This record gives sequence, C-alpha cells and structure tokens, in this order.
Amino acid sequence: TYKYVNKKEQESEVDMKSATDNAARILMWTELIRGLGMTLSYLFREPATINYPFEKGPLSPRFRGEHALRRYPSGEERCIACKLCEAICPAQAITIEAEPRADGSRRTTRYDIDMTKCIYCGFCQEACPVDAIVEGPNFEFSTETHEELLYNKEKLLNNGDKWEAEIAANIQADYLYR
Amino acid sequence: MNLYTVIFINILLSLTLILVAFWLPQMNLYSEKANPYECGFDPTSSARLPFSMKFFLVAITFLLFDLEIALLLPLPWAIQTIKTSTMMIMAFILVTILSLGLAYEWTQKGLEWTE
Amino acid sequence: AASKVKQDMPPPGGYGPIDYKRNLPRRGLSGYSMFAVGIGALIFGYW
Amino acid sequence: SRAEYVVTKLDDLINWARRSSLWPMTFGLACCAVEMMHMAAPRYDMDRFGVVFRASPRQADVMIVAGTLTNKMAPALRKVYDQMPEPRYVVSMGSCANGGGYYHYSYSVVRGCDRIVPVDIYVPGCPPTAEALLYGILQLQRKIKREQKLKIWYRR
Amino acid sequence: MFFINILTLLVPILIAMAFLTLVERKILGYMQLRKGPNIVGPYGILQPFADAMKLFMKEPMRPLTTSMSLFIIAPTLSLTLALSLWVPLPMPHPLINLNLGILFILATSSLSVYSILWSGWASNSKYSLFGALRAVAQTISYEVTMAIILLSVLLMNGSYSLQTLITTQEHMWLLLPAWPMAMMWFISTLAETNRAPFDLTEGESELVSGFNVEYAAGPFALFFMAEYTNIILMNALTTIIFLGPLYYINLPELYSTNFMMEALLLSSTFLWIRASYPRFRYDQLMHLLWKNFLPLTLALCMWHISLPIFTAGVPPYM
Ligand SMILES: CCCCCCCCCCCCCCCCCC(=O)OC[C@H](COP(=O)(O)OCCN)OC(=O)CCCCCCCCCCCCCCCCC
Ligand SMILES: CS(=O)(=O)C1CCN(c2cccc(Cn3cc(-c4nc(-c5ccc(OC(F)(F)F)cc5)no4)ccc3=O)c2)CC1
Ligand code: SF4
Ligand code: SF4
Ligand code: SF4
Repeated sequence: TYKYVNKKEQESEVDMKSATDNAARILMWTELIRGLGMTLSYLFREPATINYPFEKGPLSPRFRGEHALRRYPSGEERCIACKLCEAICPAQAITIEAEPRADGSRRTTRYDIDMTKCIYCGFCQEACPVDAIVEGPNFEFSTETHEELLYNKEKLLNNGDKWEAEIAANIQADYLYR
Repeated sequence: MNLYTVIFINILLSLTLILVAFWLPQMNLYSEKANPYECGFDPTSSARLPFSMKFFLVAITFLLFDLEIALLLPLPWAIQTIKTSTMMIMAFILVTILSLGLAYEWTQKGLEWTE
Repeated sequence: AASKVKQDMPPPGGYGPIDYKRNLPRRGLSGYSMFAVGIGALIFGYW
Repeated sequence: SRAEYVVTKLDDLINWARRSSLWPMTFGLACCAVEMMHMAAPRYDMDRFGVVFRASPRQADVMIVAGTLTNKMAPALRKVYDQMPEPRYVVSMGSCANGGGYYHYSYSVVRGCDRIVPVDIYVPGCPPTAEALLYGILQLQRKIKREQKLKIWYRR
Repeated sequence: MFFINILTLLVPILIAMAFLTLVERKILGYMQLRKGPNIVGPYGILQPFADAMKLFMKEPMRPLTTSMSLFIIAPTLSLTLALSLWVPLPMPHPLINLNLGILFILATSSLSVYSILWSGWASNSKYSLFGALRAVAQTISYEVTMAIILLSVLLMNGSYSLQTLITTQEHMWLLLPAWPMAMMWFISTLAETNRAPFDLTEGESELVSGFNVEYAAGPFALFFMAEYTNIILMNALTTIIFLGPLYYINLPELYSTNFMMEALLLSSTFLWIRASYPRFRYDQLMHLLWKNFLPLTLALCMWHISLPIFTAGVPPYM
C-alpha cells in the first residue's frame, strides 16, 4: 500500500474565518512560537548527560573490547597454537609461532596482535576451541605511542591475569548463547 | 572632550589586546601555514577576481531609499510647526511616492535576483 | 527441577499497542481574538 | 618568591587554559565520525569539558583523525594540520588512522596517519566507543598538564 | 572621576559578554538535553576566561595573500564600536548625553559592517569574500526598515534623544502602541548582529567561517566579543525604547535593575531563537525585509505621522 505526504491538499474552499486564521498565522508567527515552546519544554527536562569518568555508560557481557589470553584455573595456558584465530582474523592482525614446550606440550612462543589492525570483530574468540583468546570489556586503553598498541604474548597474558575476575563472569553469563 | 576620551580609551584597549596577541605567543611561520584556506586543497585562482553581484539593482535602489529616509528624519521637528496641514500632506506624498516606486520595481522584477 | 527451552520470546497476549501516527495537536486562539487584542492594545496605547 | 616557583605556577595556568579549552575541528572521514558525534551528544556532552567543534583550522587546536586516510586525502590532511596554529595537537581515532586497520594492505591507504602528521594520542577501536574517545581527550588534557615549557625556557 | 566611570561602564560589559557566552552555551545545552560547561569551574564560570586566555596565547596568522593593514584594523574597529555604542545609553543616566543619540547609534552600527567587509576582503580567501558580500546584502536589507521603524516610534517621543524615552514611557510602555514596529525592530536587530536565523555572515554550513576563516586567536576573539557585546546593546535598546523601566528620580537603581532584567530576558530570547530555528537564505532575508516589513513600515510611519495630529498628541521639543 501507499500514502501521500503532501498531496492531502484538496480543492480550495475559503471563508472569512479561514482567511483570518491564516492571516494571524502569517502575522503573529504562530508556528514558530510552537518551536520556541518545544525548546522551552526541553530546558525544564532532565539532561541525559552522565558524569564521566565517575558514572559510566552501560554495557553488556558480549562487549568485545581489549584482547586477553586466559588460563585454566591451574595456571596453565589455554592456547594450543591451533591458529584458527589468525587463519580467520580478517585484518591479518594476529601472528603466531609455536614450538614444543620443554614439557612436550603444544604451546606458543609468539602471539602478537596489531591492535591498529584489529577491527574488534570477535571472530577469534568464537573460533578458539579452548576459550583462550577473548575480547575483554576494557576500552580505556589509549596510548601516547603507536608501539604500545602492538601487543605480544606477555601483554595479553598480563591482561588476562588482570581481568579474569570480569572476563570469566561475562563468559559464564554469555556462554549459553553460543 | 569626554566623548573623545572614551573613544580613544577604546582604541587603546583594542590596540593593547592586539599588541599582546601578536607579541606574547610563540610563533613558527612557514609557507604551507600562511597560505590561503580553500578546504584542504590549493586555490585554483585568486579571490581578487570579479565576483558577480545579482542584487546590484536592489543596492542602487537602497541608495535612493536611504536618501528618502534622510528626508523623512526631520519629522520630529516638522511636527512642531504651525503649518501642520502642509507637513501632513508632504509626508504623505513622500511616503506614497516611495511606495509607488517600490511597487513598480517589485512588479517589473527588480527585487528579484539575476540568475 | 527441570529445564524447558528458554528464549527471549514475547509475552502471552502480545505487547501493548504502539502509537506511530502523527499527533501534532491543535491549539491557539481564534484569530479574531488575536487581532482584537492587538487592536485594543494599540488603541489604549494611543489614548 | 622564587622565579622557578612562579614559572611553574604560570605554566600550570597556561596549560589549564589550553586544556580546559580544546576546540577540535570538524574533520571526520569515515565511520568513526559517528562516534565523534555521539561523543558530542547529550550522554557525553563535549562542551561540558570545554570542547567545541570549530570548522576553520585557523581557529582549532586539535584534530581528531576520525576514519580512514586515503592517499588521495593525505595532502589535504597535512595541509589542514599545517594551517592549524601552534599549539596544535592531534588525536588518531580508530584502527584505520593508527595503522590502516582493516584496509592496511590496500593500494589506496596510508598505513597510519602518523606517517603524514605527528600524533599525540592513539585511540584504538573499530569504532572506538565514544566513552573511549572521551578517555583519550582527557588523556590529552593530562599530557598538556605535563608540558612544562616555561620551566624549560628558564633552564635554558 | 570620569575615567573611573569609564571603567565602571567598560569592564562590567566585557565580563557580561563572557558570561553571556557562558549562558548561551548552557541554555543551548539544556535545550539540547545536555548540561554545558560544568567542569572548568563551579557550574562553568571559568570557561570564558579559559577560552580568552588560550586564544591570546596562540600563534596568530599573518598569511601571504592578505592586506595586513585592514586585516588588523577591522577587529580593532569592531571592538571599539561595540564598546562605544554603550556610552550614550541611559541606565537611567548616560555617560555622554547626546541629543542625537539615536543617530549616533545608527551611524556607529552601520559603520561596524566595514570591519566585516575589510576583514573579508583583506583575508583574500573566497569564503571570506562570500561572508563579506553576504554582510553587504544583509545591511542593504535591514538598514532601510531600521531607521523608519525608529522614526515612527520617535514621532511620539519628540526627539532623537535616548533620555526623553524615559519620560515618554513614564506611565506606559511603547510596546502597546508600537508592538508591530517592536516585532520588526526585534528581527532587524537580530539581523544587524549577524545572529541566527541570520547567521549568514559566518554560516558554518555554507561558508566554513565566512570573514573569520583566516582570522586566528586574538583578532577572532575581538570579533567574537564584539558580536556578543552588540547583542546586549541591542537588547538594551529594545528595552529602553519599547519596554520602560520604572523611573522615579529618587530611585535610579530600580531603573537599572529592571533594565537589566529585561535585557537578560531579551538576550536569553536571542539564544532561544538560535536554538529553535534553521537558517535563512540570504536572498530570502532581502525578500522579507523588502516585501513584508518595508510596505508595512511605510504604512505605520504614515499612521504615526497622522496619529499625533488627529489626536492632538504631538510630543514636545524639550
Ligand atoms: C487601527 C490599527 C492602526 C495601526 C496599524 C497596525 C495594525 C496592526 C497590524 C499588525 C500586523 C502584524 C505585525 C507585523 C509583523 C509581522 C510581519 C509579517 O507578517 O511578516 C511575515 C513574513 C512572511 O511570512 P511567510 O509565511 O513566509 O509569508 C510570505 C508571504 N506569502 O515572515 C516574517 O516576517 C516572520 C519571520 C521571521 C522569522 C525570524 C525569527 C522570528 C523569531 C520570533 C520571536 C518572537 C518574539 C517577539 C519578541 C518581541 C519583543 C520586542
Ligand atoms: C552545538 S552548540 O549549539 O552547543 C554550539 C553553540 C555555540 N557555542 C559557543 C557559544 C559561545 C562561545 C563558544 C566558545 N567560543 C569562544 C570564543 C571566544 N571567547 C572569547 C572571550 C573573550 C573575552 C572574554 O572576557 C574576558 F576574557 F574577561 F575578557 C570572554 C570570552 N574570545 O573568543 C570564540 C569562539 C567560540 O566557539 C561556543 C557552543 C557550541
Ligand atoms: S576481534 Fe577480529 S580483527 Fe580483532 S584480533 Fe580477533 S579476529 Fe582479528
Ligand atoms: S584459536 Fe585459541 S588455541 Fe588456537 S591458536 Fe588462537 S588463541 Fe591459540
Ligand atoms: S576504524 Fe573501523 S569504525 Fe573507524 S573508520 Fe575504520 S572501519 Fe570505520
């Protein structure tokens, strides 16, 4: 179906009352007074402004911000160098080099992420079959230097050791929806 | 004398502000900074070329209307006169002729801009 | 206890009815009123 | 009444001014400009901090590179920056501006705005949450808090 | 003593310009569902000083294409005139009693346009020239109706002096007999200041900044403060002419108080209007002032020429 927005106008019938009403509208600026009234109403409303950085904007567990490599509760690393994360990373931001750890386990030596290439898409944490790489909630990690934004294994491991209390709970919340 | 005083005080205030604006801050001048601004790219020409005017007739008319205003301004005094009928008639004739000229311009499409 | 399928499904009976049409209301005086007020003000001021 | 103490306080004042009044420039290239807007919106009121978008570079103090920087646009960006008057700061917003981002290996993208202009602060994200861009603005405020220019002049 | 009076008339006007920028920002914010400056100081009473200090600490620009003489003169003149228009104002007693005070106002205002013209021409940039030509059009549009409105009002005052309006309104505002003229004068003062909806001289959406686009911190601050001072000036003019504060010779302080209240109301209305409306096209401004305001203005000029005669209400010459 369809409707008209500016064809409503029908044949012209005009009286003295209609003419006088249009004249008052044209001479006393009726329609503009109404915009003035709207802006006035907004002045006496509560502003939606939050007091950052004290009170902050809402978020959800699914928020995908800063990356971190997690561990099993034993302290062992979850990554096994399967390389799905870098195989799908559509920005080619991940870089991995694996090697048999002295104990024989399959682990990484290099795990680098150019956070100037990451598009923060989440494909790596939905590809990881061991829930090792995640995209944490932290977004307040700006820097004064480009180099600081080229994370390696130690940086991501430290982030994981810093946010686990939050990452784990957000996972526990969201992992049934996946 | 007091008007001179006040106006010169204002001149001096403005000039002091400009002096301390041009000599206080640290500068670093180079051509790419001192060059004209045309939205990120280089001008294709100079801004000193004929910029056509489409309301030239309206400006010309504004001159004559300013003069008619100059002739209307002495009314506050012309109303203190004994010959009141003459002042009334002359003011009415003046304003009416002004309005008639404006109406002729309007109709002949002078107040509309060349396109 | 047990576990049925749980899903963000609408509530029984559906959600309330939503307003989507224009409601720019109608207000103001009658026009004659405005002009009468203005003319009376002019006349009182002149007097 | 040590001149060094007086100079430190004067520099505090200078930086307070240049900091509590940061007028950026209406320079938005790609998606990240939307989060710039949203940071201008009620929830995050910029003017609340003294921030005001002026459209002329000759009046601005900082420029937020809010999106991807192509090779056809880099000359204009460098020109605008050059036309901004010192003191002038720069903020790279997003991953396109920092290192090309999702278009890093393209033939028509500069792999970082830091190649064309010098950058004070890098805001990561695709796009950065307006809250994050505000965090970056305040990080810049603090960096300005730590300029110590007149102390250097007095030590020279 | 006169220099102290100069100070007591000048420094408060500049402080009021600053806090007017403040009130502008905060009012527009609350209308836009936001706060406005509250960080820099208690509720933001230091943002104007921050802005001004920061500007007068910045590198100004001496471009290569500019006529530096006019480029530097124009802001000087703008600020000078913005501050000089405040001297003949009775609040209720003026610093300079002029018989032709209205004409002083008119001429100084019509002169403040040459700051914009010469700035935009000197800058030697296309957007600057566009802002200058738009100012030309705006003046050509409003200046015709300004003087005729003002004459039609004064034909019941009896003189061009600003201090006889006080005795004229001693019993009743001049808004009742002249509210049409008051409306037209309000919009024309709205245009005289290049203020929304008539912010065409610096229209950011068409001309990045207009005549300011090449100007930098200090001179730009001069331009800006001149604008925000002329705002208050024209509000004071409206509220001395059409609105009448209470004049009791033993109580001029009440006169100043009510004058200030009304001026604040009119200025807040200017800000309200900036927040509430889009921007004109600078041909439509001409069409308005020359097709709806000028005919009616002439008709009302004739009406107020006749009214003192068929009413025997001709005013006195002192
Ligand atoms: C016996 C009596 C003898 C005395 C004789 C007098 C009798 C009374 C006559 C009353 C006449 C009414 C008053 C005249 C003023 C209004 C003039 C006018 O109507 O202009 C209308 C003009 C055109 O509007 P438009 O819809 O485009 O129509 C175009 C034509 N086809 O559009 C406009 O001009 C208005 C648009 C301007 C928009 C700018 C923003 C306006 C802001 C509104 C603020 C309102 C607050 C007023 C505060 C006043 C306090 C001083
Ligand atoms: C989206 S919006 O609707 O929100 C939009 C509405 C408009 N808006 C707005 C309104 C008013 C001012 C500003 C900040 N601003 C300030 C200046 C400027 N100010 C002074 C100055 C000098 C002396 C002063 O007094 C003393 F210092 F004591 F002498 C005080 C001040 N010089 O330059 C110049 C340009 C500028 O943008 C911004 C916010 C945004
Ligand atoms: S979120 Fe996407 S772009 Fe970022 S590292 Fe993971 S897979 Fe790569
Ligand atoms: S997908 Fe997970 S386990 Fe596989 S290489 Fe990447 S981080 Fe390691
Ligand atoms: S970083 Fe992401 S959001 Fe920002 S401009 Fe590039 S693609 Fe768009």
